[PDB]
Amino acid sequence: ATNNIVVLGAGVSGLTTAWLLSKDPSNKITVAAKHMPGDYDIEYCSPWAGANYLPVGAENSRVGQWERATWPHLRDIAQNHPEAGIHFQDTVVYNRTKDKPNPWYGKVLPNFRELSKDELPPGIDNANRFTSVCINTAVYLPWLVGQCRKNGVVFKRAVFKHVAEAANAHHSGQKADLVVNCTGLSSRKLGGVQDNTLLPARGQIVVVRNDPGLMCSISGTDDGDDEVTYMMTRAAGGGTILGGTYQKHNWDSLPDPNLAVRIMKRCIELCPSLVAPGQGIEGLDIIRHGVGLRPVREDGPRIEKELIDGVWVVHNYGHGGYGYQTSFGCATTAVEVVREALQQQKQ
Amino acid sequence: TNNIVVLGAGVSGLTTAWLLSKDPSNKITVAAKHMPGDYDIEYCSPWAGANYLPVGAENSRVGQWERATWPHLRDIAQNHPEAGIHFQDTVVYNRTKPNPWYGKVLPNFRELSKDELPPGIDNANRFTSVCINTAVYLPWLVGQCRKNGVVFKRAVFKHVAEAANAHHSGQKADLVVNCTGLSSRKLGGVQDNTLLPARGQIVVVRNDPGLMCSISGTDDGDDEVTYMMTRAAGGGTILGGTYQKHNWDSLPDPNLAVRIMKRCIELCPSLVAPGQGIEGLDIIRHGVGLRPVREDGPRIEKELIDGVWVVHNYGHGGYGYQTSFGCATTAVEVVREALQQQ
Amino acid sequence: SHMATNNIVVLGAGVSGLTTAWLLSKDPSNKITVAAKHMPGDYDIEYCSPWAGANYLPVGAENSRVGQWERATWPHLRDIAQNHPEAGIHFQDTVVYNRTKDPNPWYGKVLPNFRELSKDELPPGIDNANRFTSVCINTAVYLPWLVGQCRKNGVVFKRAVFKHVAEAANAHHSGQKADLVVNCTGLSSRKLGGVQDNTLLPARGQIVVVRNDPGLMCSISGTDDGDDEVTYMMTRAAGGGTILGGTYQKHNWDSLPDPNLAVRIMKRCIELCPSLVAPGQGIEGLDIIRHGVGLRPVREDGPRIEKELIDGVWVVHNYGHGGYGYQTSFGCATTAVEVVREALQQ
Amino acid sequence: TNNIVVLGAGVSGLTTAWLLSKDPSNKITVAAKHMPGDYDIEYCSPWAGANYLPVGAENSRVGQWERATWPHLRDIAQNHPEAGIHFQDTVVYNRTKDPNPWYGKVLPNFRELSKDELPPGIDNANRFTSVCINTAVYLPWLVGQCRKNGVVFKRAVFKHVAEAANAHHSGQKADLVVNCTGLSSRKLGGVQDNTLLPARGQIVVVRNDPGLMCSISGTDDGDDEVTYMMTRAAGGGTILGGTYQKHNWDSLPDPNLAVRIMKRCIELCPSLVAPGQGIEGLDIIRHGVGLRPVREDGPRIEKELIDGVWVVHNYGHGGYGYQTSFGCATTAVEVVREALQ
Ligand SMILES: Cc1cc2nc3c(=O)[nH]c(=O)nc-3n(C[C@H](O)[C@H](O)[C@H](O)COP(=O)(O)OP(=O)(O)OC[C@H]3O[C@@H](n4cnc5c(N)ncnc54)[C@H](O)[C@@H]3O)c2cc1C
Ligand SMILES: Cc1cc2nc3c(=O)[nH]c(=O)nc-3n(C[C@H](O)[C@H](O)[C@H](O)COP(=O)(O)OP(=O)(O)OC[C@H]3O[C@@H](n4cnc5c(N)ncnc54)[C@H](O)[C@@H]3O)c2cc1C
Ligand SMILES: Cc1cc2nc3c(=O)[nH]c(=O)nc-3n(C[C@H](O)[C@H](O)[C@H](O)COP(=O)(O)OP(=O)(O)OC[C@H]3O[C@@H](n4cnc5c(N)ncnc54)[C@H](O)[C@@H]3O)c2cc1C
Ligand SMILES: Cc1cc2nc3c(=O)[nH]c(=O)nc-3n(C[C@H](O)[C@H](O)[C@H](O)COP(=O)(O)OP(=O)(O)OC[C@H]3O[C@@H](n4cnc5c(N)ncnc54)[C@H](O)[C@@H]3O)c2cc1C
Repeated sequence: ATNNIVVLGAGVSGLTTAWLLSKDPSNKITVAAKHMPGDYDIEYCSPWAGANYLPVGAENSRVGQWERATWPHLRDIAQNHPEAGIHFQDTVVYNRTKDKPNPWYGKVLPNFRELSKDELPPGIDNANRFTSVCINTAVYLPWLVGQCRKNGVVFKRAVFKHVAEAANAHHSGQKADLVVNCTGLSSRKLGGVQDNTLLPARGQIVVVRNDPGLMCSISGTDDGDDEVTYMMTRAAGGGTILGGTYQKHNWDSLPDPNLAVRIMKRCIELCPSLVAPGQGIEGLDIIRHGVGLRPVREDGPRIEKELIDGVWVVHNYGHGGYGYQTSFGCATTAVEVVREALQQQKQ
Repeated sequence: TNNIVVLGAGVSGLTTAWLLSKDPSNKITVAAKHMPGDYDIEYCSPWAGANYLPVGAENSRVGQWERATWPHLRDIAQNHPEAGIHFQDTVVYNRTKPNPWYGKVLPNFRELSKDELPPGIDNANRFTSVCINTAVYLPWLVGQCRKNGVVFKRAVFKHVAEAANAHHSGQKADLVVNCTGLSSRKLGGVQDNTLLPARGQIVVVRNDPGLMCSISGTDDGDDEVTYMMTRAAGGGTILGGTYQKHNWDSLPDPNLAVRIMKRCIELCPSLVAPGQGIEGLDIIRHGVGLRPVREDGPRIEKELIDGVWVVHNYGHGGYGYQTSFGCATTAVEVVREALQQQ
Repeated sequence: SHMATNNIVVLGAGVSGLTTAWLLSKDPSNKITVAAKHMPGDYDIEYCSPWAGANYLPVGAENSRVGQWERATWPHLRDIAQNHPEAGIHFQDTVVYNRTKDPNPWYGKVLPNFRELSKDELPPGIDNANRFTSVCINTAVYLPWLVGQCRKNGVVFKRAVFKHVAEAANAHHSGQKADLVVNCTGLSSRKLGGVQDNTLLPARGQIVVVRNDPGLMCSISGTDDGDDEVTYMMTRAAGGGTILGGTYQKHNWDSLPDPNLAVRIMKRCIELCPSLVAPGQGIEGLDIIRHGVGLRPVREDGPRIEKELIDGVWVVHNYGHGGYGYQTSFGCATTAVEVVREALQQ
Repeated sequence: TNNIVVLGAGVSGLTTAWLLSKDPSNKITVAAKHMPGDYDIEYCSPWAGANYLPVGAENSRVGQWERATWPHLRDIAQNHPEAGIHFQDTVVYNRTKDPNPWYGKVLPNFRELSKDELPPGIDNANRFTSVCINTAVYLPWLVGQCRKNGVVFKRAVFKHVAEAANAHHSGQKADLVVNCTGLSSRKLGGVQDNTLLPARGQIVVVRNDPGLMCSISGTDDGDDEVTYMMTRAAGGGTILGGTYQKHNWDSLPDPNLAVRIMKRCIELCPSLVAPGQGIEGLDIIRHGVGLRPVREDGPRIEKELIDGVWVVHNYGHGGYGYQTSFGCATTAVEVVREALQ
C-alpha cells in the first residue's frame, strides 16, 4: 500500500517536508520545482537567506512553537553532521531603549546570559548572549536534496500554472494522491491558491569574506523602520552575510547601491571586529550583493488540507523571515496534515 | 604533523583537499576567494556541465588521469546518490571535418553502424558515462572535506606564498597546494603565461531528454560546439556550447544562446515535443565560464617559492572534473615527495 | 511691476517631465528646474521612458481624454519628424491586424496614407486590417534631444531624490522656494509622499532589441500565447535598432527579462512579419542587441492632470500614462501647461 | 559622389562621419554593431566620463591631436548647450609621494596653485577651466548632427572589415571604409591588431554635484587604481573614478574597487558630501566598467588596401578618445581625401 506524493517546491519548506515524508516507507515522493538548489532567482527565496536561528515568535503563538520544535533538529544536524553546512555560533542581540528582557528562547538555547548594565553600549536597554546556529544555505539546501535522494525521492524540473497540475507530475507516471504546496511567495499567483494575504518583504544583503566570529543583531536602527542590522558567518567558509532590509510590498530584485553602503556602515559600527582597528567600509572584502523576497503572509504559515479540483493539497507556505528556523516544526505539522488528508481519502 | 593550505575551492582544490584529508598526519585548511554557492567569472567549477567524456589520447598524461578518475566517479554514482552524480546513456557523433580507448573503460560501449549514422557523420559511439550536478557535487565535496576535519576559510591572496599564513592552526603552513585554475596566470610567484581562457557559454533548461549527446563540431563556426547533458537530482539540463580561446567575456551573448538552443534541438529532438522549435525549451537561465586552458595541460609539480613549499594543481582546461581524482592522486604523491625533502 | 517670474520645479525627466518642461520653457515668465532621480542615458525599472519602443498608435476612444490627447500629440510629433532629423523620429509604414477572435478607427482621418485592407487581403483569422504611415521614435536619441531643447531655453537639470512632492519645492535652481511643482514621476507616484496614488499599477512590458530592419511597423490585436502576451515590431530612427514585443503583465514588478518570454516574442514576430529574417531561417536569423523590461505606469482612471496644494506648495500632477506616454506627451503636456497657468492665477 | 562606409559609432566614427558629411560629394553610411543608447563592454564610448585633460607630450602625435581638438569642444560648450558639454572649474593635484604643462597655454584661466593653497602631501597643483562631456547627451547629439547632413545609420555586425563596403545605403559597393571599431580591431578580420589591449576602468555614477572636476596624480591603493571626479552637463550625474588596469577584460563592477573609488573621491574633494558624512553621503545612481582601447603606438590613422577595398583606420584612442576626437577625425578626413585619388 503506497501513496504518490508530489511535493511542489524545492526551497527549505519543500525539501524539509519531502525529507520527513520520505521516512515513511508508504510514501513514493516526487519533488517537482521550477527552481532548485544551485539556482539564484528572485522567485526562489531559500538561497537568499542568511540563515540563522533567531526566534521572532511569541511563546504561545503558532510560529513560536514551530521555532521551539525546530531547534532540536538543527542542533542535531550541527552536532552530528558537519557535511550539512550548519555550525554553532555565539550570538549577541541588542535591544534599544526605544522599545524584551529574558525571552523564551533563553531556556532553550545553550549558554544564555543577560549582559550587565555596565556592559551595555549607549542607547541599549537590554542585551543577551547565547549559542545558536548559522546555516550555510549553499551547502545545506543541496544537503537536504541529497538526504531526500538517499530515501528514494525523485527530483524533477517543472513549472505549473495551477496547483492541481502538480498531481500529473509524479515520477511513477500515475496521478499523485496528494500534492504538498511549498511554493512560498508564488502561492500569491498560483492557480487554485492565489493567496492575496501574501506579500514580499524585500531583504538586501552584502556577502563578505570577513569573519567577526559571532552573530550580531540590533532590534532597530535610525535609518528607518525597514532598514535593519545583523550579521552571521556561514559554516564551512561560506562567507559572512551582512544585513539588512525589511521592505514590505517591495518586489525590486536588484541590489540598491545606497542601501548596500548603509548596511555595511551599520554592520561595521554594530560589531567593529568585522574590520581592523582603523578601518571603515573599505576593510570589508565583499563577495557580492543580493536580494531576496520574504514570503510574508498576514496570519503567518498556512499549513492545512484543501481538496482543489479533485486533488488533495496540503499547503506549507508563508514563512516570511523565519522559514529555516520554523522548517522542521512546520514540516512535522504538514506531515500530520498529509496523514489526516490521506486518512480521509482512504475511507 | 603537516600544516597544509589548499589554495582554491573548485574541483581541483576540493578533490585534492579530500584525498589529503584521508591522511591523519595532514592538518588541512582550504583557503579560497570563491566557494561553492558563488557564481563568478573567476570561479570556473560551478559553470561546468559536468560530464565524463575523455578528450585525452590513450597514453597522454590527461588520458591516464581521465582513466584513473573513472572508478572514483563510477563508485560515487553507484553508491552515493547524495553526491549528485548519476549514470546516463551517452551518444558521441563524429563528423567528417573510431574505436576510442574509453571503449574498454566505460560500460555498455557500442560503436554505431553506417545504417544507423546520419549523413555527414563518419562514426558514432554509444555508452554509459556520468553527469555531475555540480551545484550538488561541489558542496558535497566541501561536506566530505568537513567530515574529515578540513577547515574552510574565505581569503584573497596577491601572491601564492601568502597562503602559508592562512592556516587554521595559526602556525606557518609547511606546504601550499596551488589550485587557483586560471588565476595562476596573474598569481604572484606563479604568473603562468601559458594559461588562456576558453570561454564556454551554456543554456540551462528544464527539459529532460533522457540521455547525453554531443557532436565533434558544427557548421556555425570552429569555436561553436553542440552538447547536452541532464544533471542528477533534478539539477536541470545543460545545453552547449562554445570553446572560445582568448575570449574573457563573462556575459551571455543572446545570439550564441539561440544558436546553442537551435543546434541542441536538432541534434537530439526528444528535448522538445513533436513539431516544437526553441519555444518548447523551458529555460532556467544562461551561463558563461572560462575554461583554465594551459598549453602543456595540467601543471602538477613541486616548487620552493619564498620559503614556502608549493605544489601546483592547475590548468585543467575543459576536463577538470573528468581528471579530478586522477590529478589529485598525483598531487598527493608530489605533496608527500615535497614533505620528505623537507 | 518688476519682471514677472514663476519658479517652477519639474519633478521627473522622462517624456512627461521633459515635454512639459519644454512647453513651459517657451513662456519666458517661467524659471524652470528639472529635478529627477533618473535622466536620459540611465536604464532602471523605476524609469519607464527609455524602455519604450516607441511609436504613435492610438489606443484611446475617439472622444475619450486619452483619445483627444493622442490626436493633439500627432501634429507635434509629425513636425519633429518633418523638420528635425536630429531628434531621432522618422516616419514608417505601419500595419495593424484586428483578429476575428477579438474597423475604420478615428486615426484613419488623422494619419497619412491610410487604407482599409481589402476582403481579399486579410490573412486567416483577421476581422479587419489597416495600413498607414506613422512615426517611430528612437527614444535613446529623442530623450536627450528633449534635454537639449530644454537647455537651449535655460532649463537647469538637477539630480535629486525626494520622499515627498513638497520637498521638490526646495530644489529650485534660483535658490528660492518654487512657486509650483509639476509632478511627473510616473509609477513612483504610487509611493511618493503627498501623492500615494493606490490607483497606479505596473503593466510589465518585455522587449527584444534586434539589428534586423523589416522597413515597417506591424502589430496584431492579440496572440495565442495568453492575454498578457502581445506581438509588435518597430524600427527606431537613425539606426536605433528594431524593437520586438511584447508583454502586458498587470501587477508584475519583475525587472528581469524572462528567457522563455523573449523566445516567444521572437517566434511571434518572425511569424507576423517574416521579412525580419532571410526566408528559411527561424529565430537564429535575428541579430539580437539586448533584452529589456519596463513597467508601464498604468492608472485606472488614465493620466492625472490636476492642481493640488500639498503643504504650502501648488502641485500640478502629470502622471499615469500607462503604455501611451509618448503618443499623448504633447497633448498631456499642453493640458498641464494650462493647469499650471490656472494655478498661477492668484 | 564618394560612397563612404564609416564602420563604428563611438566618438571616433561619429566625429569622423560628421566631418566627412560637411563635404557634399560624400554619401555616408554609419554601419555599427552598437549605437548610442547601448551599454556593452564592446562599446567603449558610453562608459567615458568624459573630460578634456591632456596626457600626450607637447610634440607627440597625441598631444598635437589633443591641442587641435580643444577649440571644437570649447565652441560646442560656448554656443551649443543642447550638446551636453559643460564648462567646469578643474584642479589637478600632484602628490609629493609620487610642473607647468603645455596645456597651460591652451586652456582658459590656467594658474598654478600657490604654496598656501596646496593641501598636505601635495607637491604642486594646477587650476584651470576645462570641459566635462555628458556622453549620454553628446553621443546622440553627434548622431543628430550626422543625420542633419544626410548620414544614414545602419545596425550591422561584420567579421571582416572588407564586408563593411557592402553595407552602403546606396546599394553600390563603397569607395572606402573608415575603420572606427576601437578595441574590436583586435579580433576584426583584415585588421587583427595585436598591439591593441584593454585598460579597464571602473566608475561610480553619483547624484552629488561637487561643483568642480578634481584629479590627483596617484593613490595609496596601488598603481592600477586612480582618483578623479567630474560632473556631466545638464544634470547627467557625477562620474567618480577610477581604475586603469592593463590587460584586464572584466566587465563586472567589483564592489571592493567601488568602495575604494568612493572613499578616495570623498577624501580628494569633501564637498561631494556634507561634513561628517562618509560614503553613505553619496547618492549612487549606478556602477559601470568600460575597456579603454589602448594601442602601443597610440591611435592608428592611415590608409590600407584590404582585399579590394580602401580602408582608412581611426582606432586605438585609449583613455583619450574624446579629448583627441576632432584632432584625429580631421587627420582621418585628410587620409580619406588622398585615398579617393
Ligand atoms: C535576505 C533574507 C534573509 C533571511 N534570513 C533568514 C534567517 O536568518 N532565518 C530564517 O529562518 N529565514 C530567513 N529568511 C527567510 C527564508 O529564506 C524563507 O522563509 C524560506 O526560504 C521560505 O522557503 P520556501 O521553501 O517556503 O520558499 P522558496 O525558497 O521561495 O521555494 C519555493 C519553491 O517552489 C517553487 N515554485 C514556486 N512556484 C512554482 C510553480 N508555479 N511551479 C513549480 N515550482 C514553483 C520554486 O521554484 C521553489 O523551488 C530570509 C529571507 C531573506 C530574503
Ligand atoms: C561551460 C563549461 C563546461 C565545462 N564542462 C566540463 C565537463 O563536462 N567535464 C569536465 O571535466 N570539465 C568541464 N569544464 C571544465 C571545468 O569546469 C574546469 O576544468 C574546472 O572547474 C577547473 O577547476 P579548478 O578548481 O582547477 O579551478 P576553479 O574552479 O576556477 O577554482 C579556483 C579556486 O581558486 C580560488 N582563487 C583563485 N585565485 C585566488 C586568489 N588569488 N586568492 C584566493 N583564492 C583564489 C578561486 O576562488 C576558486 O576557489 C567545463 C568548463 C566550462 C567553462
Ligand atoms: C516596453 C514598453 C513599450 C512602450 N511603448 C510605448 C509606445 O510605443 N508609445 C507610447 O506612447 N508609450 C509607450 N510606452 C509607455 C511609456 O514608456 C510611458 O507611458 C512613459 O515612459 C511614461 O513617462 P513618464 O515620464 O511619465 O515616467 P518615467 O519615464 O518613469 O519618468 C519619471 C521621472 O520621475 C523621476 N522620479 C520618480 N520618483 C522620483 C523621486 N521620488 N524623486 C526624484 N525623481 C523621481 C524618475 O527618475 C524619472 O526621471 C511603453 C512602455 C513600455 C514599458
Ligand atoms: C572609464 C573610462 C573613462 C574614460 N574617460 C575619458 C575621458 O575623460 N576623456 C577621453 O577623452 N576619453 C575617456 N575615455 C576613453 C574613451 O571612452 C575611448 O577612448 C573612446 O570612447 C573610444 O571610442 P571609439 O569610437 O574609438 O571606440 P568605441 O566607443 O568602442 O566604438 C567602436 C564602434 O565600432 C563598432 N564595432 C566594433 N566592431 C564591429 C564590428 N565587428 N562590426 C560592426 N561594428 C563594430 C562598435 O559597435 C562601436 O559602434 C574613457 C574610457 C573609460 C573606459
